[PDB]
Amino acid sequence: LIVTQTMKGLDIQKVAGTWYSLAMAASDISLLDAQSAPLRVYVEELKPTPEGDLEILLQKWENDECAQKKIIAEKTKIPAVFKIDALNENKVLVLDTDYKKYLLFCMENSAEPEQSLVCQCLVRTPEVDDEALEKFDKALKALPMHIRLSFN
Amino acid sequence: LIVTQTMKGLDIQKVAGTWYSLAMAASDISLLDAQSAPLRVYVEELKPTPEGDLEILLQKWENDECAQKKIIAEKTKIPAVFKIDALNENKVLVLDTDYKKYLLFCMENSAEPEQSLVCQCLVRTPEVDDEALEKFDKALKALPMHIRLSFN
Repeated sequence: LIVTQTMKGLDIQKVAGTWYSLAMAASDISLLDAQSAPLRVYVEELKPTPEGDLEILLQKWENDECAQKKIIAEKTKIPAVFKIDALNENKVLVLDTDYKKYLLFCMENSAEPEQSLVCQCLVRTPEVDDEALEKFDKALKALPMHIRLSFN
Repeated sequence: LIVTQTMKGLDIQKVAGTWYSLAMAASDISLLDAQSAPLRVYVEELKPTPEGDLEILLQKWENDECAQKKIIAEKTKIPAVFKIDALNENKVLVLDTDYKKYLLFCMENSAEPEQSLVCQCLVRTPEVDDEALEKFDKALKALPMHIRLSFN
């Protein structure tokens, strides 16, 4: 990705609260194949820290169960871009959000060979409005996604 | 599906030969989730019979292997629609084909509750032309697909 593809003027504090993963897409099918997929996670809550970092509560399938995992995405010099400084480095990129209805973001695996990207369309409530899905579609047209999922 | 959504004037004998599954889509994510998916099969060859029936050679993942399975789709009173008269009945619907480059078809699970549909975009050769993918997209717009896959 590029800086021109991330959001400008993002205020991390306003994304706080609950979210629902409405749709996902990835540049490689295996990234989201069967539940056990490492990047196939569902965002449940975003908790910005007073430090400007981003705490992410996620639910993932684990042994017939729905396991909760909390990861911390650290701010970087680039706004809208956060780093999960784990053994395996991943970046969280915020593409766009209106704070009150939707949020679009991607997770990238820099270590991997070519661009390994997985993006999600999040919404505040399961309301019957498709502006979020439309925006998601708009932002994904520029990227080479090989798999696309939509939750009911 | 409806009769107006299937192909008119299809000549089953002309689809004979090898094909490659280029893209798939389904009305329900679970239908194509992880390799083990029952409708996640790759068409390798179509063999029409002198009787007008359709023999389909498919490859599917099975125990770390790529298993070959041959199914027979029997003609019905409706052209372009074939029935796999197994314990679990499934129908094969041919949406459109130009015989020499692409073929679009769906497999439906009538027994299941709501419409359980899985469609595929097949091509004769892996040539660098996207008319097949475009047509596939065009035909899927009318259907409610929740997952979409594209092979490299």
